[PDB]
Amino acid sequence: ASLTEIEHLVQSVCKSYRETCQLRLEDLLRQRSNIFSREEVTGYQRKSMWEMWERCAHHLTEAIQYVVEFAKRLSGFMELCQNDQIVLLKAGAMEVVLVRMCRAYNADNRTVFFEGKYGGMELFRALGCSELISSIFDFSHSLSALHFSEDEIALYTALVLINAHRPGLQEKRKVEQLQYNLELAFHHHLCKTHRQSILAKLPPKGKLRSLCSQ
Amino acid sequence: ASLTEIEHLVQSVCKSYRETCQLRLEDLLRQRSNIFSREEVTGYQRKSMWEMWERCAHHLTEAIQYVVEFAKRLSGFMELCQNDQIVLLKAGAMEVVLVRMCRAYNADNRTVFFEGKYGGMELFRALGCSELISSIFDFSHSLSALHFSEDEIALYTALVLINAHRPGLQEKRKVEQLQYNLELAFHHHLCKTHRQSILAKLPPKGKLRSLCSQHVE
Ligand SMILES: COc1nc2ccc([C@@](O)(c3cncn3C)C3CCN(C(C)=O)CC3)cc2c(Cl)c1Cc1ccc(-n2cccn2)cc1
Ligand SMILES: COc1nc2ccc([C@@](O)(c3cncn3C)C3CCN(C(C)=O)CC3)cc2c(Cl)c1Cc1ccc(-n2cccn2)cc1
Repeated sequence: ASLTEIEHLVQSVCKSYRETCQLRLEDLLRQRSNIFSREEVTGYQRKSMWEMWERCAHHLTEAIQYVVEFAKRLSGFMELCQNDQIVLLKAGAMEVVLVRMCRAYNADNRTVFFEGKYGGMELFRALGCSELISSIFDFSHSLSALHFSEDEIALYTALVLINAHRPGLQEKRKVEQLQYNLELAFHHHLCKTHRQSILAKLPPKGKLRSLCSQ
Repeated sequence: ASLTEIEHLVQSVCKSYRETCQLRLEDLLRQRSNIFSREEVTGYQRKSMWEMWERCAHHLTEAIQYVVEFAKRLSGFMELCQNDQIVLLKAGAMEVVLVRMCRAYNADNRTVFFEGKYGGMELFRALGCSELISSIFDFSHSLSALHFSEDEIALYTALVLINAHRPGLQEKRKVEQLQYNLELAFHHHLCKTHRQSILAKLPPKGKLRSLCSQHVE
């Protein structure tokens, strides 16, 4: 793996994400001044369980199909066999969406962007699982403290996705060195931007699997 | 700091540790087979409180001296001001020693290499510190479960020593610069040897410090 090749891999991943980031960051950052009123939050807390679970399920399905088109533009992901691709997505697509959701999180007032405005974890009271919504906020709070750049999110979520330890793979070691060159490109780019201080502040991926299982 | 330069950094840390590891790992596995007899274990249990904390203090001062030379061979450490070097050493050296003792530990029979042979925690009965000795054995048993390589230990102890969160540093940004590079060197090496799974199974931090507040006299 030549130096100029891993530097092209950084770019390749960084534009695959910018093309499939669903929402542009500058639109998320200028909308946090806009906040749900107390009357509007009431309207969400009054919604039934079914209606509230089904809205969020439609936003997850929408976000997951942006993650799929993010993997299908990764150089190397297309080359893997069709079974390994579905295995890597059916296990890593949900974890990528959670990492992507930190761009919509505003640590000032502890709110996330949802269906037009920014709102705290009061909106999702109708779901009946405050502890799951709470840990999603506390995880998003951790990623927001680092101020992750779009390129850092692009390379990180790629490593979340391309992991050669998922059960069910067949051409394992072909996913291994593909995972390695993404580790190479991620470690590479962090040096150029002097951002290697975030690696120790990165959550363990035991947490992400734990949240998705719930 | 390029990636090839932290490639240099990984090799330099694994070289300093090799030159300053006090006991060779292969000799510890060879000495692993020979174990204290009960007649010998009793001989230690009859020693004084003073006679037994005089030997360990000699071994702890001897082992700490190897940690100093380890740091003095890490380049980057030697170009810090001496006030920060001392501060890092008084807070770090004893905790490096606790991590290095995991190599002298045998999980098959909960024994450890001490003064010639292997012995259980009953060997240190004369100290009267049954929970400190038990906390150490509990700590080494968790580290031996990860099968630390001689290079994973080298990089982990380098991070244990180089911490910008120490009180008393004033050129603090100088330290975290060297600390951030050792973090990437640690991750970049765990990738090369397919060993990132040990990042999660590492002790929490504040766990070695809770193993060194246990130290009045
Ligand atoms: C804390 O709960 C939530 N937080 C969210 C934060 C941001 C966003 C987005 O802003 C966004 C930004 N980038 C990507 N996403 C998904 C949404 C973009 C689309 N959108 C438009 C355009 O209005 C709605 C808003 C959606 C959230 C949702 Cl649906 C939720 C709700 C939620 C419920 C359950 C889970 N779960 C169960 C198991 C594992 N996990 C996860 C989550
Ligand atoms: C369970 O207690 C101990 N375990 C030990 C395990 C191994 C070794 C070595 O094998 C070794 C290997 N690598 C490095 N070390 C230190 C010793 C090499 C030297 N040696 C030769 C050549 O015979 C004696 C053996 C020494 C131990 C000692 Cl002294 C002890 C005793 C001890 C008591 C208290 C503390 N404490 C107070 C505050 C924090 N902690 C620490 C310790």
